[PDB]
Amino acid sequence: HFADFVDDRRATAAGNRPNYIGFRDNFIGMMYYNSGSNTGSFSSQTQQLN
Amino acid sequence: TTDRSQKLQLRVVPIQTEDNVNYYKARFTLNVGDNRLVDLGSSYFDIKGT
Amino acid sequence: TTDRSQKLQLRVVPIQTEDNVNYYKARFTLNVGDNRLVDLGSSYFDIKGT
Amino acid sequence: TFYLSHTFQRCSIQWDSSVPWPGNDRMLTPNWFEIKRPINQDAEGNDTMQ
Repeated sequence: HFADFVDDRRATAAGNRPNYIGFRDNFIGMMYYNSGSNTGSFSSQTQQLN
Repeated sequence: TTDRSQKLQLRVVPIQTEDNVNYYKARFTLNVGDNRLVDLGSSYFDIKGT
Repeated sequence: TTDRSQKLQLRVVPIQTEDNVNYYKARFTLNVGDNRLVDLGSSYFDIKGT
Repeated sequence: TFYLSHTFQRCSIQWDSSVPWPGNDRMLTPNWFEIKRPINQDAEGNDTMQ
């Protein structure tokens, strides 16, 4: 980006900060665990039994 | 009234829609399990759009 | 081990998918027929996406 | 002659500091009573009465 900006010839350049973006360890936060408002459901058919 | 953990009000999303110029099919699987009773007076389509 | 026709892994596809801004539902029908057994430790979702 | 009923969001009731009410996965948001929601945070359509 920049590291110092005085006149149009007299500037300097530093590389941007390294930013790694990937998924979490063990895929934490992919799946709504312990969110009561939207829970998953394992049930048989005749499914009145979450 | 039962004591066991049972959902009180159920949302169900369409299985297989169809969209064209004139109409908009939606197809639901209202899956009333055992030990459950529904009156269809409580049924309504909750339409969201623009 | 039996000598009859019987699958090792069972690719099962969702019944009913909801997609919106916040989340993404799928709903599956695991059909564990008679004379077969499954341990849910072997279960894992197989996500494809961009 | 009340006029400040329209300014509540949440009502979280907990019995013995461990047991919610009504519990049992009754509501669509079972842990509390979500009274009003801004419509931009509604992408799932849990709003009555327009």
